[PDB]
Amino acid sequence: LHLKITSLGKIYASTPRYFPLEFLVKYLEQQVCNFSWDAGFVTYTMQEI
Amino acid sequence: NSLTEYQQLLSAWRMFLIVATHNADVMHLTNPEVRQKLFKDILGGTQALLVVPRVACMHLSSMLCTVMIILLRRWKNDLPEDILNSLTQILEGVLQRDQQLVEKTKAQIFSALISVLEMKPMKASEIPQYSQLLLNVCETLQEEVVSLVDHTRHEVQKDQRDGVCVLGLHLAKELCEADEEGDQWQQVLRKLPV
Repeated sequence: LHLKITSLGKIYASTPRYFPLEFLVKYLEQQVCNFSWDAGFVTYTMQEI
Repeated sequence: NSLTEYQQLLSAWRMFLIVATHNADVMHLTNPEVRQKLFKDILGGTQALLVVPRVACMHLSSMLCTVMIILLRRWKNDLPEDILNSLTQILEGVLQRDQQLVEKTKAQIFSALISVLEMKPMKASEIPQYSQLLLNVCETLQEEVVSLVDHTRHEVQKDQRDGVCVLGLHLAKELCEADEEGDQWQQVLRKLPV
């Protein structure tokens, strides 16, 4: 999922109307909560973009 | 089915307010409270009308736009954040529109936003969605500029393209003058080979 999100954000992060940063961040935080992943996910993936 | 009726009645209110502002004393149109009520109402009307996705709404909003423009020019000294957000959403809809019919609306909304910023010197921090605002300004600038480029190149409708060009230019100039650090401007120029 980090791979995929890194990819898509790497394409659309330049146009704020198709890269809902806040919604994406909240959704990734909720997903990390759901799957008990490393809390460093969201920061790492989003900074990678 | 009540379309033509409301249209003519709006033409009436328009001509009435126009002849009023031209001679405000004869109309007793000195009330800045009434002036601001009128300005805000005509603005919001242009907004709600220009929000409908699916030709009538176009012409109606265009009349409302000419009106609001002349009115703001005359009542500037009587004339903001919510207005900024509203003109933002309005320009957003004007962007999702087919170009060949939204030009004048874009120019109007732009001069409106310019008046909104010139009304009070504001830093980027007080501008809601300032990131998105400059983003859209850049998108429109890029598109229309490339267009005017091709138009001037094929010339191997003269003045209006250059007018809109200089307009967006001064617009972005002021927007950058609001962002002294350029960090957002930096992210922008990095996103676009303007």
